[PDB]
Amino acid sequence: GAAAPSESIPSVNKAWVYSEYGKTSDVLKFDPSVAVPEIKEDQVLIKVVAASLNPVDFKRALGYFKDTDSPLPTIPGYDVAGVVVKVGSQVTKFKVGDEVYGDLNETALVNPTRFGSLAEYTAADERVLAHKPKNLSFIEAASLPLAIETAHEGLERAELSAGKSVLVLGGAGGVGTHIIQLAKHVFGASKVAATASTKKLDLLRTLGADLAIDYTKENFEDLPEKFDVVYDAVGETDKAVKAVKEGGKVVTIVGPATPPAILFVLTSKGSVLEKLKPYLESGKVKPVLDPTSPYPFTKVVEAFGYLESSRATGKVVVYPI
Ligand SMILES: NC(=O)C1=CN([C@@H]2O[C@H](COP(=O)(O)OP(=O)(O)OC[C@H]3O[C@@H](n4cnc5c(N)ncnc54)[C@H](OP(=O)(O)O)[C@@H]3O)[C@@H](O)[C@H]2O)C=CC1
Ligand SMILES: CC1=C(O)C(=O)[C@@H](C)O1
Repeated sequence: GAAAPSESIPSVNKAWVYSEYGKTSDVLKFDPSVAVPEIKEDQVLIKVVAASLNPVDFKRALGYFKDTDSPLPTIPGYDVAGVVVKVGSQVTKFKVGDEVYGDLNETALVNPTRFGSLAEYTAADERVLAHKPKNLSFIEAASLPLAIETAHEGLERAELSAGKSVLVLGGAGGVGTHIIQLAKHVFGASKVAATASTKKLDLLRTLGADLAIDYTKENFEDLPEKFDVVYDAVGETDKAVKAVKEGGKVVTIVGPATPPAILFVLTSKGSVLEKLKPYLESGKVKPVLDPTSPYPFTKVVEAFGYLESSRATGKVVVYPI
């Protein structure tokens, strides 16, 4: 991992950019010559191979977090997988040539970077990155960080531990697919129940749900069964609180949270990915890609349009970048 030659790293590159808040179909444009970010001393520069989309990307571009956002214009994309090309002077965990992945923004809603992952190169804090598992493709790795870390953090906040039951609202999306897998295979849940629509129930069962509930045919909150943990990934805490055992815990990632449910926003940490590495290498926890993935870098508007439909099954990934 000797430094790259300095003239080998470009100062401009191709990226997707918006200059004003709005719908992605209106405001997201391709720019052939956007500055490559300069790295801070605790950052690395990554040659991007693949990036995932997350709902936060479009919600941020609508302006919903403007009061604590970074200045426009913005190059979107939180999730990245790629190869290190430059390391800052305080970096110790990575060298040039390492294959890495992570969610760029430590605090999703507070000062996310101006220079996201929908670009040929991006700058990332050492602390948000992990080494890419050798058995995962760059597409598979890029799909993981924001979603898997949100799933993990929510289950820790709900104090899930061996033998307990959990109900997942929204089992078939980017986050929910990892809630199911982590609950069963990492947290040792005795019973995992999850909601989705009719055609998605077999997927939930394949990922580790013992009980797949069709929300289009029945109301989970009216079941007599109550759970030690309820993890809402849809935004229906009013109902979620009716499905929890006395003394159990309800967490949500879509507010506002009706007490006793709590809302949190994840903290992005490479250490969480490193903790999960053995499950990813063994295949006990798998990436889940939407069948439309990958989208070429020319088709980022379309990729957002599909994510914005609320129907994605697992992750929407952009490759090759
Ligand atoms: N607070 C935080 O830290 C975070 C918050 N979020 C938020 O969490 C939410 C989920 O994110 P993510 O998983 O990436 O989103 P996705 O867009 O990937 O979720 C799509 C899935 O949602 C399912 N879904 C939609 N409505 C329902 C419903 N009523 N019941 C059950 N399933 C439903 C769909 O299944 P079907 O077609 O069967 O309806 C589809 O498979 C988003 O609002 C996002 O902004 C995400 C990450 C972190
Ligand atoms: C990551 C993230 C989202 O997707 C949200 O909507 C806010 C609550 O934070």
